[PDB]
Amino acid sequence: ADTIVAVELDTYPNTDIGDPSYPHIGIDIKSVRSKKTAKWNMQNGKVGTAHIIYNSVDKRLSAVVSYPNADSATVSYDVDLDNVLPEWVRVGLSASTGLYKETNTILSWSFTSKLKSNSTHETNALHFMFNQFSKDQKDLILQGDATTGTDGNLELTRVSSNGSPQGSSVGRALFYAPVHIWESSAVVASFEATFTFLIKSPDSHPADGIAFFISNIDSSIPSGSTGRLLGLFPDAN
Amino acid sequence: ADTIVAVELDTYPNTDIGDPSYPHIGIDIKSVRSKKTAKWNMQNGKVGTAHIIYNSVDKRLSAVVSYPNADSATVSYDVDLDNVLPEWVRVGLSASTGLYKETNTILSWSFTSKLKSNSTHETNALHFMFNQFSKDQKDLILQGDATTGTDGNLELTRVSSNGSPQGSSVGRALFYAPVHIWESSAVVASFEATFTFLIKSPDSHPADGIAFFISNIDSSIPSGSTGRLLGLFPDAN
Amino acid sequence: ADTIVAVELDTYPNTDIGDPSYPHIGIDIKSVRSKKTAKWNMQNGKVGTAHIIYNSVDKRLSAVVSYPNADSATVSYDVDLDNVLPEWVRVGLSASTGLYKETNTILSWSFTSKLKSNSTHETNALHFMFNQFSKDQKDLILQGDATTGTDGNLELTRVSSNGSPQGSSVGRALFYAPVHIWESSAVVASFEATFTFLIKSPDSHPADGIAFFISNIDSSIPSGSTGRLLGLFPDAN
Amino acid sequence: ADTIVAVELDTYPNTDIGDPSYPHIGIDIKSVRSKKTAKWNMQNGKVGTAHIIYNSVDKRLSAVVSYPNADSATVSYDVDLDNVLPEWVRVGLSASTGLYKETNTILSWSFTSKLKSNSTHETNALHFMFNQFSKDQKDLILQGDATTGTDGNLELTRVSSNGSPQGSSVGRALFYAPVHIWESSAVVASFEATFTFLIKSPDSHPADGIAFFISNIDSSIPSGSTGRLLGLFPDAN
Ligand SMILES: [Ca+2]
Ligand SMILES: [Ca+2]
Ligand SMILES: [Ca+2]
Ligand SMILES: [Ca+2]
Ligand SMILES: [Mn+2]
Ligand SMILES: [Mn+2]
Ligand SMILES: [Mn+2]
Ligand SMILES: [Mn+2]
Repeated sequence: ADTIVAVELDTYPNTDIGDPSYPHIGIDIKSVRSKKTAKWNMQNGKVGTAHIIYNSVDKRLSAVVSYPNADSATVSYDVDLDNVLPEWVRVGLSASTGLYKETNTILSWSFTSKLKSNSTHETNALHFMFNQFSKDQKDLILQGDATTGTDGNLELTRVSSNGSPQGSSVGRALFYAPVHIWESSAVVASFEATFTFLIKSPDSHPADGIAFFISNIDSSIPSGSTGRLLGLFPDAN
Repeated sequence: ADTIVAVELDTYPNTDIGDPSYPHIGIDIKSVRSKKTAKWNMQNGKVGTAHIIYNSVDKRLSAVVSYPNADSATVSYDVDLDNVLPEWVRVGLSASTGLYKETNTILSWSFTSKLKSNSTHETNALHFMFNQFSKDQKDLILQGDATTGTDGNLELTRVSSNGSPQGSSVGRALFYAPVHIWESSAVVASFEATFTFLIKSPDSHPADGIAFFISNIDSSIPSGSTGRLLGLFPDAN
Repeated sequence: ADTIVAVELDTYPNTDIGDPSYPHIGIDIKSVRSKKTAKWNMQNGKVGTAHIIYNSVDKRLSAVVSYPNADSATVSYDVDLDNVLPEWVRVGLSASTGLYKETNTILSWSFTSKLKSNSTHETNALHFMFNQFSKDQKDLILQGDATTGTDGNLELTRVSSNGSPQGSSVGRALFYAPVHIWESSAVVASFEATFTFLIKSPDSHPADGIAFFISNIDSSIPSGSTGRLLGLFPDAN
Repeated sequence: ADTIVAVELDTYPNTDIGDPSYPHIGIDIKSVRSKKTAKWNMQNGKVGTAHIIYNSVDKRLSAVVSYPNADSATVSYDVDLDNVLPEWVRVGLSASTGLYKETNTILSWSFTSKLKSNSTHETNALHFMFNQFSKDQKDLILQGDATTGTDGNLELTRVSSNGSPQGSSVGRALFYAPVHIWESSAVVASFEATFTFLIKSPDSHPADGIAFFISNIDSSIPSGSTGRLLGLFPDAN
């Protein structure tokens, strides 16, 4: 039902469904089986940063993930989003845990989209930036186990009182306002997203990951999408 | 019921309710009877621009209106918005006509709000800019007679096929996402709004005006607020 | 001597040096002989808009040129600017006339460059926007025949009192501050430029064109670069 | 000679020249004897943040300084900068030490100035943001003992190898490009500056302070302005 385009930070290798045998970043177009992936040297307990960029002229979705003092990981995929997504969409973050677990903490999130028309100086834009989340964040649609306010952070999946991450959890956060990514008179459409995250697990095998995604405006968590499905897909096809 | 703070571009002098005897700009705090006004040399048929600014440190709401090749008009009022408005609000534009009429056309509208916390680099922001409006503008809540899409403009009040403005009309447009204007750890909160408009009337006496306003999130047009009430107030108290 | 990367809006076809036989837009890397070009339906006397974009992840320089009510023209070229340009550069606009002529008027110009480091939230940026130019524009380095202030515009090449464009003219405008386009710890570097122009000629054959360019910081107009050389190259190799 | 407007973070009370008997923030208009001050609970060794704002409509220069987990300090002063400063100015940071000392480390610095003209959509802007400084920062004019690059920070005054601050030191950093703060057709001019700093001293009595300042473009450090004069004034009048 839902149309999903996402950049996944996959912490657990499910080789039975196409994941490489190591943590990786990937670009998912309507399927959890990434169209392209790159090895990611994930660091348990460290704050990392992900940057996602795209523009309608080049038609290439690219993402870069890094941690301080370390080399980055990058992945790119040629795709025309006009042919995949509706004209109006919502953007958000999703995460899940299953048998294995980890905290999926978001410390900041910014997004900027621009539509440049052929009229002189005619440019439409939307920009939001969160460097702190409140208990009652009215401009976010929280789904599943996601909550905001703990230490000013956004916890996508369940975490107990003692800070311990729970398994079989799924949660998403979408920006309240729909986003216009295509318009008939637009000559250039582009967006850039950045978010900082903290994945921590008491185990040697963290799971399952975090994903930045773009979807139809009325998207909701598919049934049974905990674990390897990242709260984004109904199955592994 | 609704809590309204607005900057009015009042084209018709209703001296019976406190308006000066000439077109004027004014600052309205919960009442159509402006707390402060300034003479405005309105130009029928010309595109004008209004700028509104405010910050929590100075606690002064100021507005400047101008037309190309002409001197500007300015008005300021000392007011602490924390004591007038809720923590979360919606921002919008409103206009009305009555026995007398005019077109209340909006050609562009931008808004920027910022909340700077005491945490290092911790800043929250929201910014939107419309230089063109579509027939289906999903990020705007249109109320009353307001419509978008005609020539790429936002028509706040009714205009016939031949471009002729109708009387007894009222319409408003609010940005979809609520806006956070106060937070317990914020050291500075501020906003700036800019919109360009075209007020045109076939008559020597245009009415009634356009207003930029901030209100509780669930604000709706009060009954009988056409004409002198600008689609904002239930009465003239 | 100078290192030049430029996007040319070439109004005169010099087929003897590789130009296609029609006005065109092209990407020039250290040579006036464009690495790639696209047909451009230039409109004499109309205000057009050019958009240029690039990022270090995709390594693709793309440009889009359009006029109101018309289809756009686009050109892209895969090039790693890190391998062509120095770490610090200046950005500017250049234009020329020769035997044939045209006005090379710039009405607005904006530029944004960003360097995102691997440190958390660590981002460096520079942004400038001119929608009007003054007689004494201290933040611009004017070279050759370029002047600012006439009607608030930037005239890159000589125009007489009666508004008539002169031949054999060359002029450039560079932003005063050097721009940092590469840094050892940067994970993503990108820039976007936009400018609106008005090319008008009394003749059926306008020449020679306008170009947005990036160069070493101490770049100056090469001798004899009027005409087909666009004020950028010392010869046609 | 120089014309100086500055916001001082004064760490040492020189009661003989008008300082209150405690660390304080103040607004200086052409004299080190602040026109207005406010008590500042300075924290040795902690990273603080200063915000400075001003607009031509309200004509009020305000500043807010804070540290994480602490209440802020604010100071405001009504002053028309058009009557004090030239049309073109440079903005910068200055610091000094004398008999007593402290490190005057700047970790980030951002600035935004806007000039809104009466022409439709006509707005000029300049914005820069440094979250990291390089050894060779070509867009900064360093004066005196100021250096960049150590740990990616800007050290305004001398610090030895072991990180120990030196006395009798003075240094300033100005942004390379001049800034336009007034224009004949501007209806609103405004600026906002933010910088984070780390003042650390091995002594119970740190000195002398840091100041954000605006000056004529060719401003240089006055002779003998170490110590209480903050590298800004030639004497204490
Ligand atoms: Ca997986
Ligand atoms: Ca009235
Ligand atoms: Ca040519
Ligand atoms: Ca002192
Ligand atoms: Mn995967
Ligand atoms: Mn009134
Ligand atoms: Mn050519
Ligand atoms: Mn003092």
